[PDB]
Amino acid sequence: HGLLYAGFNQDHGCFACGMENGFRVYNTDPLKEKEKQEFLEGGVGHVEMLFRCNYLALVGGGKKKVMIWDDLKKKTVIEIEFSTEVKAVKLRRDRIVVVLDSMIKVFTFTHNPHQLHVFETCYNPKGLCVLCPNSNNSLLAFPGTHTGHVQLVDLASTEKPPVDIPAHEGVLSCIALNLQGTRIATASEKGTLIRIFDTSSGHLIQELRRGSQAANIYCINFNQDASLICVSSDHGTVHIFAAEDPKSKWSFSKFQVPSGSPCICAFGTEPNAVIAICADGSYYKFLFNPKGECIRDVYAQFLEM
Amino acid sequence: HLLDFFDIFGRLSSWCLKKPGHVAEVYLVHLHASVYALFHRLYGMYPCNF
Amino acid sequence: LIQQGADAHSKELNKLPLPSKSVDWTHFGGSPPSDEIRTLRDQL
Repeated sequence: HGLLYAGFNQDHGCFACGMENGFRVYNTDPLKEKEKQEFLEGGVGHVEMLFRCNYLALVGGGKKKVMIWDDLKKKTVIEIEFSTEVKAVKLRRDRIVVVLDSMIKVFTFTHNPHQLHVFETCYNPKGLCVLCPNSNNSLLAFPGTHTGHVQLVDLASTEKPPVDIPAHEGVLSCIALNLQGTRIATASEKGTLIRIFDTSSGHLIQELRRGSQAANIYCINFNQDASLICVSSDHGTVHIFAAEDPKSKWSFSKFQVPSGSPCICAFGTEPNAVIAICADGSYYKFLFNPKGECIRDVYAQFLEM
Repeated sequence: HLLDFFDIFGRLSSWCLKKPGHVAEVYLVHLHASVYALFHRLYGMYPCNF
Repeated sequence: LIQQGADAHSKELNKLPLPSKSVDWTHFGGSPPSDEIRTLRDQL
């Protein structure tokens, strides 16, 4: 019912939703609607936040124009348009990053933006890209031209050569970055193995296995101390893994959302909480014990709030 | 210390343009104002030398 | 033809790269990124 897109912000504390009539913004935990704005530009198919601030990046129904919206002024402040379709947008205090199906372009956050860099990628219809918003780390990471490789660039020291991480041997399905910008997670289209690398050296920090049968991977996210990750896959299934204990290869906890719809995942306010936002409009909250067993469960429809 | 003053002026005036990688633009407005004050100071005190 | 007045304009919140001009984290609440707090404390 109108839901075209959903996605977490940089601290996972909020998520934004693209609607056929506009966009919505919600607090992740506890769930609370923060804003709902009508914007009849064909419906919004991608919303990017910048933490909790007044600037949001919106992609219109034609998918060929990026619009920066100031929610305090209640108007679009910047428009960038493209001949090809925009697949994703990422934001930071001093840079606007736009992802296309074959390349990525970096612009200034000025009234009239100026294109600073362009970077080539493999065919990327999923819009895979991660950008660190921290002041001391302007890292950008994207899938390279080599199928299964991830390329990393520092947007501050752009003259430094890139890091080419040979993550997988097949097409990449998902990429995720930790809250400090030091560690990057990767997954292939087979969806059997998941790999964590150091962004500043390129080395394989941990490898994890989620199953034997092939399954498409929708979302991956770390917790604040980067000690745990959560991963989402078929029929709304989510797996929770330990990242810093190499004695563990499998997930210590697993759950499925009540409707079985696919979902994105992140960790909540409590250190033992995981939050799932589902494509049917469902909100789900999962609390676990150290053995991975559920101790509390909460479910709601966030579009009806 | 004339040439030290001059070289500091030159270095920091180049910094007003070349935008170091970890520096938000606010600081560079302050720095450009400071280097402008240094320009006035130096050119007033040492006109021919400067 | 503006050299020190530019500093006044910036502190009058008139012109800069847009988040660096007037970003405001009140829109979705919580606590600000401490990097922004540092940026203002340094500017102060």
